[PDB]
Amino acid sequence: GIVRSRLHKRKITGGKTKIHRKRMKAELGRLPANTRLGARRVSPVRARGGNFKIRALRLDTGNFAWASEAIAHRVRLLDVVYNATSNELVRTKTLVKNCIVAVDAAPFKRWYAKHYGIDLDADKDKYDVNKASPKLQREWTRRRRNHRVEKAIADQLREGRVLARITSRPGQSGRADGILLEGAELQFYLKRLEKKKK
Amino acid sequence: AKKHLKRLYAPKDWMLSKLTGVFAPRPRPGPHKLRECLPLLVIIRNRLKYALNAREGEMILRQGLVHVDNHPRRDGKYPAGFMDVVEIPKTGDRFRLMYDVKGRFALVNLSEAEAQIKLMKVVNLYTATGRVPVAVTHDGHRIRYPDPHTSIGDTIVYNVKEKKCVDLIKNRQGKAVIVTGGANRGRIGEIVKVECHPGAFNIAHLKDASGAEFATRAANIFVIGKDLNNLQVTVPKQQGLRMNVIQEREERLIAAEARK
Amino acid sequence: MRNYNNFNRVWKAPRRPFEKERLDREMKLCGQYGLRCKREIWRVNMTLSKMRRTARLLLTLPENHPRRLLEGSAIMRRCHEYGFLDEEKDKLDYVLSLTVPDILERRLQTIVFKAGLAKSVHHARVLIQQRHIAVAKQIVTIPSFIVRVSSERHIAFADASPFGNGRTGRVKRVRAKAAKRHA
Amino acid sequence: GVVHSTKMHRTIIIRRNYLHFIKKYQRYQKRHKSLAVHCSPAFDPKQGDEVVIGQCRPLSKTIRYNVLEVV
RNA sequence: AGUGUGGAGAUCGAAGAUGAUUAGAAACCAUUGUAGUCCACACUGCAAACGAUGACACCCAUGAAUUGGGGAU
RNA sequence: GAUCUGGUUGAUUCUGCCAGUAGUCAUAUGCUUGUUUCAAGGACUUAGCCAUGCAUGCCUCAGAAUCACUGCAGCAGGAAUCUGCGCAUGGCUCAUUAAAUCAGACGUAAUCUGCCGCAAAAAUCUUGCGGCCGCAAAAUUGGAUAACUUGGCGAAACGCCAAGCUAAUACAUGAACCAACCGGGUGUUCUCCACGUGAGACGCCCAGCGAAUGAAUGACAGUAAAACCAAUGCCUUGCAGUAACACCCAGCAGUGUUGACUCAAUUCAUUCCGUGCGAAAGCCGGCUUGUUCCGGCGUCUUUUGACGAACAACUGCCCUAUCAGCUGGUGAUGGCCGUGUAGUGGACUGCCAUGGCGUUGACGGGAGCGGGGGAUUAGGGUUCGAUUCCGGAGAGGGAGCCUGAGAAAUAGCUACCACUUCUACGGAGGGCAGCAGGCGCGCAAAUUGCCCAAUGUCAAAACAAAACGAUGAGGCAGCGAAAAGAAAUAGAGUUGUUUGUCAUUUCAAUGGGGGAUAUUUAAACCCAUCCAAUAUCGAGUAACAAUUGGAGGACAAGUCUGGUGCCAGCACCCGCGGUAAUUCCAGCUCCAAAAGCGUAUAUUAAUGCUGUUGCUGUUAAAGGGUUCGUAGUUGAACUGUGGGCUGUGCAGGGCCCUUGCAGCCCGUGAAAAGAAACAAGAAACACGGGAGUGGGUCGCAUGUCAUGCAUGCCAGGGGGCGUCCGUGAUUUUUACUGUGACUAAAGAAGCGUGACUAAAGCAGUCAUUUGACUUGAAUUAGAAAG
RNA sequence: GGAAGUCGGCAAAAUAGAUGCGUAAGUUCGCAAGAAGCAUUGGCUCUGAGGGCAAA
Ligand SMILES: [K+]
Ligand SMILES: [K+]
Ligand SMILES: [K+]
Ligand SMILES: [K+]
Ligand SMILES: [K+]
Ligand SMILES: [K+]
Ligand SMILES: [K+]
Ligand SMILES: [K+]
Ligand SMILES: [K+]
Ligand SMILES: [K+]
Ligand SMILES: [Mg+2]
Ligand SMILES: [Mg+2]
Ligand SMILES: [Mg+2]
Ligand SMILES: [Mg+2]
Ligand SMILES: [Mg+2]
Ligand SMILES: [Mg+2]
Ligand SMILES: [Mg+2]
Ligand SMILES: [Mg+2]
Ligand SMILES: [Mg+2]
Ligand SMILES: [Mg+2]
Ligand SMILES: [Mg+2]
Ligand SMILES: [Mg+2]
Ligand SMILES: [Mg+2]
Ligand SMILES: [Mg+2]
Ligand SMILES: [Mg+2]
Ligand SMILES: [Mg+2]
Ligand SMILES: [Mg+2]
Ligand SMILES: [Mg+2]
Ligand SMILES: [Mg+2]
Ligand SMILES: [Mg+2]
Ligand SMILES: [Mg+2]
Ligand code: NA
Ligand code: NA
Ligand code: NA
Ligand code: NA
Ligand code: NA
Ligand code: NA
Repeated sequence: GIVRSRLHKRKITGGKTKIHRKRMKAELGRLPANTRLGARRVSPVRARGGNFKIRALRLDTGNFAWASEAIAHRVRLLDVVYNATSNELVRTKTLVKNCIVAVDAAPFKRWYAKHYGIDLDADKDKYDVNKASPKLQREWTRRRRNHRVEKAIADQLREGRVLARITSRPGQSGRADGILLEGAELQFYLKRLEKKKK
Repeated sequence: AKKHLKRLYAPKDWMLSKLTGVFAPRPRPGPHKLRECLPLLVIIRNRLKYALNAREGEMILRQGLVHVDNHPRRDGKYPAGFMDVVEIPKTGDRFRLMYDVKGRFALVNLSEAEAQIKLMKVVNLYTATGRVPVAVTHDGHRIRYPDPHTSIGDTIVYNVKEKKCVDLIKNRQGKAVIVTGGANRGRIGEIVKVECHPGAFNIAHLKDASGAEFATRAANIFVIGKDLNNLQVTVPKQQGLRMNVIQEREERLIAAEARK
Repeated sequence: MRNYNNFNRVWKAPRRPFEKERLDREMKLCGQYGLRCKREIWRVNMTLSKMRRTARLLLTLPENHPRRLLEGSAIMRRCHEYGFLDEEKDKLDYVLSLTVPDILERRLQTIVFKAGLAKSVHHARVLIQQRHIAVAKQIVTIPSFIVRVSSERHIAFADASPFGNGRTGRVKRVRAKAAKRHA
Repeated sequence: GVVHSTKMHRTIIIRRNYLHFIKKYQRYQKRHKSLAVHCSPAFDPKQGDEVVIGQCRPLSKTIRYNVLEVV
């Protein structure tokens, strides 16, 4: 079937390799997952050695990490907004590694409020920051005195959806984990998204 | 996955005649490598002569009458390589597998409190789950908590009966070593220097009792004592001293003449 | 198929098939030593050629060479025990001077004839091939048996032969059986 | 080796020039072996420069070496 | 020698013609004669293109010459 | 053994081929063959085609018997059938194949890995009783489904329904407490203390292995003193002194590994949905016979190391230019983000950018499986390698695949295309480049044998006992003048006819062979042993009778005798035959090799006729018409006499010079130190987590809530070292040569060894003994690259 | 069915636009050549690429 050998490739001299053996199972390839945005659906694949690769055909939620806060939360995937390979992978809503998506910022807002006692939504089921005991209030000031948040991230949390980058391979792991875009990476991709709308 | 081993492809140290058969007992995976092991069938049939053939060797072995490292082995394809203590309690054999100056395997007879002791060369060190320091030796043992001073290349003295380490000999200059592989296999000398080549094979230069300098790759040396006199294990008859070939020939001729 | 028993050749034919001098010398040797064919002479020639080639290779090397020392000692020993070379001469250059008669003297047939167990060299071959000669209490039936100097003393008639401690041969056995038939 | 071509992006071609001994004629003959080497942006080698290369895993269909130092 | 395009065309002269000689004799020999031969420009690159002897370097006996450049009387 | 000879002339000296000559485990073919030993043996042609049979199965004390099996009287064997494991090995063939394969040398820190070695494992609310609760606890888990039975279908089919049983170590499920340590998040929770970086309980939410994503570790090692403030430890009521740490642990890791790691491991955040994780809810023994008896097994998950797999490539590897350009739409060379994979990668998608290769021969074509190795050779070489060991590839041809640790498997599957076989015409099959054996094809290659006795492999398996696992792998025999070794076909005389010959005449001996008390052998068969041990057959034309080529030369050996007459023939070549043939067809004789000897065709030597060693080019073959000229090859010198001393040499012409000895800042300068010369293998720093507790150079302090059961107990300095880090040379390699490492056997050398010798083999040997030899199994060489 | 019709393919049929690939003998080297051949093409909804002008 599909192979990953160099027999079919032309030599650097331009010559044609004369193949003198049949194809092997140790050099096979397999059809891509083409993971889409939808309700979760996966298929196991028996890889070499007896192990299993979870070929994910659709995924909707995943583990997205706030790296500067060293935390992670399981959120819903709302959209895929940018792909470096092509924009057809954005039209078809294909989830691949290093693709830019928009996720649900409510868990991150709630964790920020619970950890630092700062409510982003207030200044513009939900946690109450005035209910906290005054031992926790002393805890909040100790945490708050070292840490400052970025306005670009804070604006996205208030809006309800925050951009993120997929850091897992869905066609191999079967899951769509990621990281929130921060710093110069966020400003790089935001500029690309503004070019499309104009 | 190969199951067979031709007699021509078998190691020469097994001393299997090319006309006796086409095949040789292929060593099963285990403690020692296929090229650096002596199968239990070979030991019990071609060395001890207890079994006249493979059938009788199997009858001996499958009863658990042969103990290797204080554990009965029923397999005639068991590797049973260097430093291994093989004991037959019914005949009280109790010999250790070593190398002689010619490089061939030798059965050095032991006693009590010596058949309980086995030397192991640490070939790897790694931290296992739970932050447990584990040392892997030349025979496949994984020591769960070795000496804190253990390093790759040093040897440990293992009590096979109690399954515990009793001493550690570091691989330093001046230590007594036996050569385990190569052209100088079986020779015993003291480390005089170890040329270290990062990324490549280190070269240990050794000098034996007679003062003959010889070198070998550092992976072929095995520390056996703190000095060339204070060895921690008994060695074969020649004491790891290579003899000049001409002198050996004349001595053998003189002995043969004196016999008659 | 899958047999590893080794075998080689021991003789080689001469380059020129018809030389008068070579044919005359070979007929001299054949008549003198009672040989069935020229192939025995050619076998002796091949052994001599191998010995002389080894001696030349050793003599090329320096004296202090360990290979020269060991192999020259071995070839000296072999020549001295097999009687090809006199014990007085012990240099490596005396092997090069060996000749075909030197080895042809050491054959069991020639040794028997010289020792007197046979009246002729053609009588000796028959005596050996007929299981009558025993070297060191072992019956030897091969005429080309090269005799060592230490084994020269022990050559005698076999204990199982009629010319010894054995029973009478066919001529007498058959005559006795015929006499029993008549009686 | 010596740098032979610098026309690719982050990749150079080096030449290893050696003499091969032909036994029958007891004489040598000059031969060369071109190699595709990945050059990190930490180095700026020119054609004819002398470089040291270390073997690494396949980075492309021809690259198996990485430049370690420019002499 | 041959080719192309212009010139030139004295002489000699493949082809051709005629006269001889011969058994025959558009062979040798006579008398002619075209192309050529001469030139300009463009081709060709086929010689017993030979010293039948590749190039560069070193050493190398004798007597009489010869060409060119020096130096001395 | 480093060897030549015959043919060009009237003769001569050359060049030069032709012909001779020796080998070939090198094939065929002819003629011939007594004995024994050791052997190859349908590669060549047709990777042509194949009738038939047989080649891979496996059970112990230890997974599952109600055979309606058997014996015995429950017990023990047990058909079958589930279950587990193997069948990816071995065998075969060499078709493919030149950045391929393969060899030596390296990688995989780019990966997978059942069996096997040594390890590790504290996740899990289960069960039974009464009314979610209560109470208790050697967890007494649940559905199937074969074999079987019943009824069957089908011409058949290593074809099939349907219904009734019934198990597993099959499948599913599921175990609280016992039972630890350790962390993270919290409560508008209480108790204190101060008026919050307070402290302490208590609650409840999580804290297992493996996996995913994200942060943090995974050390340091190129500077000294005071202040002040806040907090915090102490001292006492200001900093000596002071591992760290707000009890219950006063040392329960401040310290993984490598040349290198984004690695090992640890902690924190969130996740894992079958696509993980039993104490098999397993089995068998002992005893002593145990709600804690003690073994032997078996199994899940995790882990690393053995056995492997896969991938990459440092050097090498035939002929051809009447093959010079090759690659790149639609991957060519690279880059970027992905995807795929067990992994790395233009392996692949998208997007970029123009690369990559070649006269040091690319590309194309032709012949080839690649090694170890074989033949032949003074040396250099030349040739061969289908074939035993190793590596690759394939199973009529292609392709695809499933299962599995591992297959792109073929005595697996699927489909096409060739061929095929059966049929009751509806259907159903096939794959000898396994073994034996056919049929073709050719110049060319054996038995449809016996056996697992050995050598191995698989397995559920020692052997034995009702009770013998398979195996065409392998061994054994048959066939077998491929090849190799040893060896017969007579020996001693008498007499006559120096010897010798011949005719006699003896005399013993021994085989071939015929047998055996037997021996061998799995059994046979060979061999060996013997022909009485009381008791064992046999040569005289020793008919038990040697052949194949020759006698002009090369080339050993007839002017012999008949035939024949440029005919028949012969003759490698030169030649012979036209009537007194040294050559033909015969007889006799002689020659050469010999159980062998011819012939054909290759290949090596001969052949310095391929010339690197080592060819030739005025006239024998062969300097280009001449110049320029890139590759390519080749290329002038020069950094450079070390001195002194003492002895000592047919030394020689105080001097020079031999050999040895001891000196030399060993040119000049400058004086241990400095200076000068050197010294990157140096120097200058600085690291206890640097040296097996920081290298040379019994009581008494600590402190004592400490297995503090510990620590110091020379002081100081100065040096000199080990390691490890940093920083510095306006930094030296390579070929050659000398050593050393690394590096399968078989084969080739070689040491030893009376297998009766030998080709062999790695054996054996020696006392006579319940055993020695602490038996031996030496050593080499083997391109190139590293 | 396919020139068998007919003096004879007369007449008819046939072919075809654009784009990509590909293309022989011969040759005055210009050609032959649209040689011969293969493939693609619609409608929709998208996505790229190819510019001006002003502004320190
Ligand atoms: K056979
Ligand atoms: K004229
Ligand atoms: K099964
Ligand atoms: K990549
Ligand atoms: K057919
Ligand atoms: K067959
Ligand atoms: K010549
Ligand atoms: K040039
Ligand atoms: K018509
Ligand atoms: K045309
Ligand atoms: Mg789309
Ligand atoms: Mg006319
Ligand atoms: Mg011309
Ligand atoms: Mg002539
Ligand atoms: Mg195989
Ligand atoms: Mg490869
Ligand atoms: Mg072939
Ligand atoms: Mg295959
Ligand atoms: Mg076939
Ligand atoms: Mg297949
Ligand atoms: Mg088959
Ligand atoms: Mg098939
Ligand atoms: Mg006969
Ligand atoms: Mg001939
Ligand atoms: Mg000439
Ligand atoms: Mg050998
Ligand atoms: Mg038609
Ligand atoms: Mg008509
Ligand atoms: Mg018509
Ligand atoms: Mg018309
Ligand atoms: Mg053309
Ligand atoms: Na996009
Ligand atoms: Na005339
Ligand atoms: Na006339
Ligand atoms: Na010839
Ligand atoms: Na093979
Ligand atoms: Na067209």
